[PDB]
This record gives sequence, structure tokens and C-alpha cells, in this order.
Amino acid sequence: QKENERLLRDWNDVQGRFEKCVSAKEALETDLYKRFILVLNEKKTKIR
Amino acid sequence: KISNIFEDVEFCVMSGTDSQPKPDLENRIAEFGGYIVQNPGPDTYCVIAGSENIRVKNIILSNKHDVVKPAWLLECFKTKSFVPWQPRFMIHMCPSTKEHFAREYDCYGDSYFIDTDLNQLKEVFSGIKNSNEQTPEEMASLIADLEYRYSWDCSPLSMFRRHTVYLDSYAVINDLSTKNEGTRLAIKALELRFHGAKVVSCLAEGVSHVIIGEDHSRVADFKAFRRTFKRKFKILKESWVTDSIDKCELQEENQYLI
Repeated sequence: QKENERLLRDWNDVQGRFEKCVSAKEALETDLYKRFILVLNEKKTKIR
Repeated sequence: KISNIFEDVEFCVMSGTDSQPKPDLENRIAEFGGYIVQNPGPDTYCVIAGSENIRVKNIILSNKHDVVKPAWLLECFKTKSFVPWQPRFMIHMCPSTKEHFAREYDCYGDSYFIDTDLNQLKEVFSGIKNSNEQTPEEMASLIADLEYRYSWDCSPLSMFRRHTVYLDSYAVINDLSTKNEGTRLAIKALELRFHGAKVVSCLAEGVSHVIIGEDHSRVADFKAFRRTFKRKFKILKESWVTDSIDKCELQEENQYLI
């Protein structure tokens, strides 16, 4: 019980850190996409 | 004295102490032959100031000249020559200069003569405020359309944007008295969201795929729904999703043949 419980605590910690890291990566991808979309729309308007 | 090009041009260096003392700036511009006037006049090509005063605010109101940062002066010093004006120094700028910029520059820091490197593009993006104005569905759809228009969806890390795979992690519908603790459904959700796919728990008309867990002994309902539903679903083996971890590689189109 002690072995599986602290391994499950480690599993919970790794799940949390993986979730937050993936969320940070997704947020960076999303805001980079937003900024690129804004500049691309600016350039599209300039081209038009 | 050194750069005579700054002669015949008036410079209203009426402030500037945070970076360098104003007398030092005056001495340097005199060494470059800049006209040091203590107050703006309708012959000064640009007004130079540091901290922003009521005089600068009035010039903003009474649009007479441009409030150029001392950093542009530092750029001129390090270049030892004239530095073209960029839309990052002038806090306030005359409408004529606004038209001049708009005629040959974008509304942002991007310029047609000086390209922006990684750091410059990062600064341009950061200067543009970031907020939420587009819905996630619309923004994802536009991203997918632009990526398909120029073949950007072929990135090996994000291919599940279009494939909204539904994971039937719930045996029953609308029952909050149960919670699957210690299950690998969270692992499957993380794997799906790694490539960009987002799972949904509410059934709607936008879901075009139904995927059940390891309990594949439910072929009877699939068989019954094949005759009923015209939307012929596609179900692959569970080894394919594990290939994203073991092989960690995409599957080529040559596998889809006769």
C-alpha cells in the first residue's frame, strides 16, 4: 500500500505537470497564431 | 563637426535625462552640427525629449512636431549617421509623417526597407495587444483554412485539428454520481490534445466520429448503425494511436490503396 500510494502520488504530480506544460504550449501556439493572423490580415489589406 | 548632414536641420532637444544627461546629448549633436534650440519652433524637423511633460502633451494636442525618443538619438550616435524614423520612437507624430509612414510602411513596426528578424518580429507581436475577440471554433477554422491553403497542416506535431475524435468515456448519460478515478481516459485525452484535437462530452451535429474505449465487444451497435446511419464511420485499430508514442511518426497516404 505504501509503495503504490507514493507511486500514485508521483503519477498525480506528473499528470499535473504534463497538463500544465501542455496547456502552456497550447497557449503559446494559440497566441502566436493570433498574432500571425493579425499581421497576415494587415498584409492582406495592404495587398488589396 | 563629424556628420555635417545633421547641419541645416533644427533639433529641439528640450529634455532627456533618463538615458544620458541632456547637456551630453546637446554636446554630441553639436559635434554632429545639430541646431540646439531650447523651445519648439515652426522650423524644427523633430522635437527630442525624455520624460513626458505638459509641453509634450500640448504638442500632442497642438500637433506641431514629433515626440521622438532619445533612443533614436542613441541609434543615430551608434550609427554615426542619420537613422530613418521607425514607428517605435515617436509617441506623437504629425499627420504628414503619418501619411508618409502609411504610404510606404504598415501600421505596425514592419517595414518594406528594413526586415524584421526573429527578435524584431517577436517585439512587433508583443507590441500588438493580445486579447480574446474571436471564438475558438472560428479561429481554429480559419487556422485550418490558411494551413490547407499553403500546406501548413502537414506539420508532424499538429494533425488532429480537423479530426474531432469523440471518446465515449461515459457508459451512462447525464449521471454525475460516478467518477472514473485512476483510469487511463485522462491519458487518452492528453494524447488527443497533444496534436490539437479537443474532446467533447456533449453530442451535437458537428461530431462525425464515434470512438469507444478498449471495450470493442460492442460491434453489434456498430453493425446496427451501419444500416441506419448514412455517415459511414471509420474505425482503425488501437495500434495506430499507440504509433504516435512508439513510432511517433505520421502515416503516409500510400497505405490507403485497393
